[PDB]
Amino acid sequence: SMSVKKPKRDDSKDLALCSMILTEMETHEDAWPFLLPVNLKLVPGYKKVIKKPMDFSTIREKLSSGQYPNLETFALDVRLVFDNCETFNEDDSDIGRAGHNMRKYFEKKWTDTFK
Repeated sequence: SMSVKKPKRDDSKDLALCSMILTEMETHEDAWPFLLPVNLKLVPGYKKVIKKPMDFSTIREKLSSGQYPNLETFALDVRLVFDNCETFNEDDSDIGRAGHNMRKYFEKKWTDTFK
């Protein structure tokens, strides 16, 4: 509260570390469905159904331009990518499997780097 603060957690490396994680996600072999924004002209249903599209290139641009205020807003956008993928894709599809694999991969790196 006013004039009463928990001890300062060092966040000075968060930007670099989120960039490293994102690089690892970009280079994963199962990243291909997620590298670029879904083409809203060419994929029926996407525009109406997925209210907040997100992809790794869009996260990279936000990261590089100071549009994440803290490491939690970064994780929210990464998870949005996978939540969108589960909304639109069957679990038993190449893309559906890719999204589960990538979510697992991300959540481990996240825990190991920050928790």
